[PDB]
Amino acid sequence: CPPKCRCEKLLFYCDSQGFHSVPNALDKGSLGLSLRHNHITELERDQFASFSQLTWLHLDHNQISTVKEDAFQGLYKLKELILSSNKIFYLPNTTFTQLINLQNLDLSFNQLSSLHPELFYGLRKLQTLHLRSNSLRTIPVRLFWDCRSLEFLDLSTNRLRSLARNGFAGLIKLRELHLEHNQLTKINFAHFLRLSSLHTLFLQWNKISNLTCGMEWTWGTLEKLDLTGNEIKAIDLTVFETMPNLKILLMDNNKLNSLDSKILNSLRSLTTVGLSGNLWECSARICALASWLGSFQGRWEHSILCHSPDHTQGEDILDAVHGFQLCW
Ligand SMILES: *[C@@H]1O[C@H](CO)[C@@H](O)[C@H](O)[C@H]1NC(C)=O
Ligand SMILES: *[C@@H]1O[C@H](CO)[C@@H](O)[C@H](O)[C@H]1NC(C)=O
Repeated sequence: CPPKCRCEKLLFYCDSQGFHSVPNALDKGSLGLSLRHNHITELERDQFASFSQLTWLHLDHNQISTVKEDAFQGLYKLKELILSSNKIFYLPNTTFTQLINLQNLDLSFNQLSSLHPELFYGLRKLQTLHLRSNSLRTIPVRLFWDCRSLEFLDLSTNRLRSLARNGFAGLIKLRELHLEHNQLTKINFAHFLRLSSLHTLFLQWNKISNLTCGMEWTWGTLEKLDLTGNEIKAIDLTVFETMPNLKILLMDNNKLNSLDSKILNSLRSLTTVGLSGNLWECSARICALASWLGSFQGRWEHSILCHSPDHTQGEDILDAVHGFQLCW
C-alpha cells in the first residue's frame, strides 16, 4: 500500500491528502479508489492503467481542469465513477467509451458548457447520470441514444434554453427526469414522446409561459409533474388528456388566471395538487376551478387565494365564490 493512503481492503482510501496527481500503487489489483478532497488538477492518459480491476473510482472535490484523451482507458470493470465538484469544462469524445460496465456517473458541479454528441455512446449498463449544476446551454439530439438502461437523469441547474424537438431517443427505460432550474420558455409535451417509462418529471423554476401538446398521444406512466414557480399563463386544452394517470400536479407560484372546465375534467386521477401563489381572477370565470375544488378529495398544501378584483384579493377561492355569489 502506497504512502499517505489507508487501505481497508483492496479498497484504497486516499482522501484529504496533499495529492497533486494519482499515486503509483505497488498493489495493482485494487477494487476501489477514493481520492476525494485533494489538489489534483489534471488527468493523464492511462492514469489508471495500473488499476485495471477498479470497480468504483471517486475523484470528487478536486481542481481537475484538463482531462486527456484515454484518461480512463482500460477500466472495463468500473461501474461507478464520480467526477463532481471539479473544474472540468471539456471532455474528449472517446473519454467514456471504454467504460463499458459503468452504472453511476457523476459530473455535477463542473464547468461544462457543451457535450460531444457521442460522449455517452455505448454506456448500456448506465443507470444514473448526474449532470446537475453545470452551464450546459444545449443538449445533443443523439446524446442519450445508447443509455439503454438509464432510469435517473439529472440536468437541473443548467442553462438549457430549449428542448430538442425530435430527441429523447434511447431513454426508453428512464423513470425520473430533472430539468428544474434551467431556462425553458415553452413546454410541448409531445417532445417527451419517447420517454415511455417516466414516472416523475421535474420542471420547476424555469421561465415557462406556455403548456402545449402538438401530438395526440398517451403518457400512461407519468404520475408526478412539478411545474412550480414558472410563468405559466396559458395551457392548451389537451395537455392533460395526455396524462390520464397523473397523480401529483404542482403549479404553484405561476401566473395562472383561470382553468378551463376542459382542463379540469382531465385531472381526475390527482391525489395532490398545488395551485397557490397564482394570479387567480375570482370572477365568473373561476367557477370551473371552484367546482373542481369542492369535488376534490386529495391534498393541497397551501391555501389558494384570489388575486383579482381588488375586493376579493386575499380571500379563499371558495369563501369568495360563496360570499359574493359568483357562480350558479
Ligand atoms: C473525436 O474528436 C476529434 C476532435 O479533436 C476528432 O478529430 C475525431 O475524429 C473524433 N472521433 C470520433 C470517433 O468521432
Ligand atoms: C404561447 O401561446 C400564446 C397563444 O397560443 C402566445 O400568445 C404566446 O406568444 C406563446 N408563448 C411563446 C413564448 O411563444
